[PDB]
Amino acid sequence: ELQMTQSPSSLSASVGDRVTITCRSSQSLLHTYGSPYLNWYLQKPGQSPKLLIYKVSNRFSGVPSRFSGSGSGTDFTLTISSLQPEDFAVYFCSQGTHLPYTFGGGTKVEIKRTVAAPSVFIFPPSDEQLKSGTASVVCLLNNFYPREAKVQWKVDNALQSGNSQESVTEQDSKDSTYSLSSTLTLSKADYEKHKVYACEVTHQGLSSPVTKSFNR
Amino acid sequence: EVQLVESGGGLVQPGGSLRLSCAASGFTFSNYWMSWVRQSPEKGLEWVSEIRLRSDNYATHYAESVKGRFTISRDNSKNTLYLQMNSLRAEDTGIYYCCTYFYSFSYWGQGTLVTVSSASTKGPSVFPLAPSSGGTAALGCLVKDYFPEPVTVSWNSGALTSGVHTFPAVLQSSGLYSLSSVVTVPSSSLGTQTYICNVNHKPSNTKVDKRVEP
Ligand SMILES: [Mg+2]
Repeated sequence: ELQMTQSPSSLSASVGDRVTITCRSSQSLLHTYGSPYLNWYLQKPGQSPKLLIYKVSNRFSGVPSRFSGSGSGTDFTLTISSLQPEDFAVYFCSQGTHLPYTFGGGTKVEIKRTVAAPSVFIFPPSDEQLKSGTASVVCLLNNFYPREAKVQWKVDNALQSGNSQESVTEQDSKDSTYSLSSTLTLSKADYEKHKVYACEVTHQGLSSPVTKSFNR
Repeated sequence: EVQLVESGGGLVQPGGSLRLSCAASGFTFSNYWMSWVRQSPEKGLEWVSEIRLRSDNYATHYAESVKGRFTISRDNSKNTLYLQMNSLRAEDTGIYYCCTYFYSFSYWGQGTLVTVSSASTKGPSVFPLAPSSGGTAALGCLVKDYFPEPVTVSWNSGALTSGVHTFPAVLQSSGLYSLSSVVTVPSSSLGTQTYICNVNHKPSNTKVDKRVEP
């Protein structure tokens, strides 16, 4: 089969920057008939992929001029003249020349913006959850950039290792920030036996780690 | 407009069967090849199956890993595409898409989630993330212990959308999943505006409206 290879696997660029994505075909796509059938697709998070470019260089209906396609033989490229916050999406190159139809692995395009520090909220376990016999404590980081953040759970200042899970949104389509939810999971017996609970957040937007805590 | 409304996916045991459906409108369905494409985190986007026109005697083609287990077919008089799926394996798990095909996958349906697992379905517990008291305050809902994906969270019956963040679900040590949805609001309004999160878990037919209070 025609193996499709994309590069880079992800890129991060600021609004108005020019981004080029390279798609490599394992064997030369046929150009004898005319433009080879190479297609570019855009997938926004939690959304179905949409055709962006068809036949190497043709914009699908409604697709903006900034998106452009070029290439020949085994090498094809996707270029956006100016990056936009709406633009960030996984980008895929696919061949329709021969069966089975094959897709590249995608290139994740993220918008680079300024640093923004998160707002941190802590949330104690609900009484109804405690009746169930488990305690879940959640720490919310809101509207921050860059994505990289270190959340640490402390219970009576004891570092907690391996009893928490985190989750991150994709970049907001408009302001380009991330939010993070970390959940510390303890049994009800382990909750009642302690008093102080805290998440410590360390991030570029904070000149010093910001901790939010409660007692119960 | 082109509409490709899919249905028929969900939880199914290994070895089991599912029949996927795709109802088309807004274009002359019988004039176009149709195909199914699937998407899994581990293998990305994977073309599954294709069917051509009456004028091609309904020729079909299949990815090697589904040949003999999957059957694609079309009923032009019902403007519907089908995918019959037998002997499901865990590697068939993923999002399945319905596509018109015209040198490219030119329009895609919204996508139906197929989970190939022997676990049982489980509806969620919804708990408030209640605020305390500085201009903006955050309140939320914890959707916990459900299987399979997915759940949906809205706020105030879709009215409240400004500043809401529904987080991607996390698979816990237990086979169940946990999700968090949060909203940031003017802490002045916390006395003059009610806030309720609406949780829908279609796989278990669970709808929960939970008032979050300080
Ligand atoms: Mg970035």
